[PDB]
Amino acid sequence: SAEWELPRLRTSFIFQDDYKYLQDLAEFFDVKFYPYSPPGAPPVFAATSKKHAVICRLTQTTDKDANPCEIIQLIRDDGNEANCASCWSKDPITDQPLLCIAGNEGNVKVYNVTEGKLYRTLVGHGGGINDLATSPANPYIIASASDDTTIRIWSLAPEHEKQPCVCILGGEGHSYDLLSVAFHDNGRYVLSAGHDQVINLWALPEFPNEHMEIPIVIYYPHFSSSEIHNNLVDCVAFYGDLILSRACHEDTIVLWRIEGFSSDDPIPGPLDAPTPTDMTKQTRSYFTPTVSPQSRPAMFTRLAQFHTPDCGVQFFMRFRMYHVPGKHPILAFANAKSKTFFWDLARFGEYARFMADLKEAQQSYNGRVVVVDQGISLAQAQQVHGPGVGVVMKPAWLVPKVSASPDPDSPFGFSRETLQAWADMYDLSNPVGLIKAHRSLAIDGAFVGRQVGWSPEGEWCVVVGNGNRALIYQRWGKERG
Amino acid sequence: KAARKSAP
Repeated sequence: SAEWELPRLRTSFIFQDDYKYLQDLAEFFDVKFYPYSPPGAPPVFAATSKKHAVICRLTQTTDKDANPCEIIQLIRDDGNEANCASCWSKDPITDQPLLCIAGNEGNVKVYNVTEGKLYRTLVGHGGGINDLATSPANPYIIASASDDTTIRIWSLAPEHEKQPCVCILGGEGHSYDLLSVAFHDNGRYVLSAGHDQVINLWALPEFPNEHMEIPIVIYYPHFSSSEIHNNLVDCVAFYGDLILSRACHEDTIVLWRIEGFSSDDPIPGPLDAPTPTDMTKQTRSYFTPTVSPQSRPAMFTRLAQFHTPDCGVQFFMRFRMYHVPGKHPILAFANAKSKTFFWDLARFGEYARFMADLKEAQQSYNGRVVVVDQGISLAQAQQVHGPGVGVVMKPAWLVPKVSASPDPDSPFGFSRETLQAWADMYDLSNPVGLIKAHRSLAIDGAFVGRQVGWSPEGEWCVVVGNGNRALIYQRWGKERG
Repeated sequence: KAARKSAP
């Protein structure tokens, strides 16, 4: 059972200050779970501070007082740069884990973590690196986003060893420092965003399985917009074909879509891309649908806004989705004022089905509707109340405090305050509405969230941030009372 | 007014 269960705080740790001699200065900027372990293996994450990579294993415990977190490796970057970015790859010959770390010097350091060794360095960027992402379709392909305003795509495959830069995303798509890069599941589309307030989608060509003397240069994104947000953008992800992004000063994570974009369609080529012909258009797209009453059809649709209060003027704060077949998709993000927020996306759909049914029943039976919790069948509740009364099955998680109940003690419907509270959390009808978190957990101290990670099976969520602190939330625990 | 990357 327990598919509806959301996480709770289980463990926290403070890793020693490692930057005060080189604002309070120490931060965990990144955390990433190793994704290539066999099903069921204990989950492993790397947390990246300005100077160290802290590699931890999580094991579920029966003892509430026991420590599920063990630190199995600790690497110091003994150079003179601050790091802020990581991703995982694998050695193409040994299949051993590779941890990629980058920061303000502008090189990607690739570490053999099990042996505690530098495997190689990726050199080429002209400024600091702010983000790294590994391709889901190919674990040897890594994208880096930089202050040089470009994205470089690298291959760790042996055939590209002499010249590991396979692609540069350049031209004039971006004009300022990049903060975020993300791959589509198919490995052929890349999202990028930063200080210029532009979110770009790029289509990558197939990279040959041989030595490339030069990278393939892409001059134009296939979709471009500075219109979704009104501020710098510091975190971009795909959610299937949909897009999630956040900007500074807004207190939201925006779910939106590119009109006409489907990853089932063939991958467009470089010369299908639009070009900025009119400097007054702040959105352009190859994907645009041809049928609309507007002369220039809408190129994107804002779908929903997750409310993320009290981020203030803070930026460099990233959210993360747990998205695995057979489990509920969960969004997690920590703000700049000591809270962690969770949304279970599968609640939306059940709530929607429940209010459609409740609305139908109210119209058909003149408000004579009795709701009964799921977990008594529909058929047998209908016998009990008779054929004059509508019966609606309500999800068990949907807990009380479409028209409201006539009076407080009526047997039909719910109070206005019940309905409002539910709507705040679950109603998706307003693209510029604010969706309250399904769960909001307080953090002791003053904590700014930098990054969130989920274990492969979704039982752990690790949030990292300032003061080199890590917060480890759990669900489906084995703890005995 | 101005955006900030570091913790307050």
